[PDB]
Amino acid sequence: MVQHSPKVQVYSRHPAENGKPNFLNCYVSGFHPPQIDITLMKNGKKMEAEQTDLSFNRDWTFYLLVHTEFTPTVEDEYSCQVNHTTLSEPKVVKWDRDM
Amino acid sequence: GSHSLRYFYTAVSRPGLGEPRFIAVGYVDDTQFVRFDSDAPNPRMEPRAPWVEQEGPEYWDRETRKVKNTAQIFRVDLNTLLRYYNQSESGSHNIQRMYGCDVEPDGRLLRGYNQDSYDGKDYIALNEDLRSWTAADTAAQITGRKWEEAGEAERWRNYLQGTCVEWLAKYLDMGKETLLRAESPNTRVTRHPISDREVTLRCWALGFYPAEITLTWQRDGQDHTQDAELVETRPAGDGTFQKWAAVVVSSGEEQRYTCHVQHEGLREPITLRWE
Amino acid sequence: RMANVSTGR
Repeated sequence: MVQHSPKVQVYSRHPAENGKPNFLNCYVSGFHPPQIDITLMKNGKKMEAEQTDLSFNRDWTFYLLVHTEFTPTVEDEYSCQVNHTTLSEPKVVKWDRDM
Repeated sequence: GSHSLRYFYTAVSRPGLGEPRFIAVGYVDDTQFVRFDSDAPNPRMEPRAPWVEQEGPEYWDRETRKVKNTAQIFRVDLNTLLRYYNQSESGSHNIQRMYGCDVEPDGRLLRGYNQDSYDGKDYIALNEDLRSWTAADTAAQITGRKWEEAGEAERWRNYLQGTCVEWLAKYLDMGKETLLRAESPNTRVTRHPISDREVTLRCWALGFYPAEITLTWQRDGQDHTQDAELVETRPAGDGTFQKWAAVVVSSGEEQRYTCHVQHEGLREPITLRWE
Repeated sequence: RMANVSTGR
């Protein structure tokens, strides 16, 4: 029983410009075991997205990329929600256009 | 510089529901080029890079045949280890394998590697000499003796010195237009006030390949990277990478700070400051 | 090209 909790980054592909099409990423890494629940959200509601093929680093810990196209606006809140056995509660990371 | 061909296998058992889920992914350097997922009615090895699409049916049939046989051996391996570790069938378990070859700029081998896991821990690994094995526990020692008797290390040595290096060279030539040309980062410094007294300066590096990069901050021409927050290098989603490094500075003092960027694509390393 | 099927653990 050797487990590691996931690290999470939420970010756009290009610098965000309001009303211009872009790509939203939720990058999750350093976790074990492999089963994990990763959800991109718009205003606290699930966006249908895509998740890359399961891959891992030299230390055996896995990484995943969940992504979908999006058009950022002033008003809309974007986030990523991650659930894993290592976590006491869902990990929720808000998207910040400056990070 | 150096180049690598690497494969990553993962198998996860599914108690009471059928065969294990098996995933295989292949990489040339930082670029993924092939995939296999057991979860399909008639699963095949598939391209994930445009430059490998050229390969004819012969190639795809052989890779598919090898990966499907590997998926089956990983299925028996999971069952075998339930016996070795005296574990219940009801609980899910997992095994990983990663292997590959690193070559010099002229194509010659630098190192070959192969390692196996069980449930996130080292299980067994091929040694540097590619002739012997290191076993992590008493269960892995059973595997070790078995693989010694079967002459497994010789087959790996043959593959890593032969097939691995030869095909990496073929892949690099097939995708020379993308794999061999470094993509320089687009760099900028952004300013984000925290208050009238403090300000965050974030140094961005965007759209670069390969992933390896160095971001450092200086203040008054002295190193202060230890004060900075550096995020892990992350994929952009289009085959390129991103990274930033940020410092909190006193308001009015921003011209004293410089961000320095080193990347393979840059003919000259760049130093930037807030405009 | 991948390695061929390995011997069982």
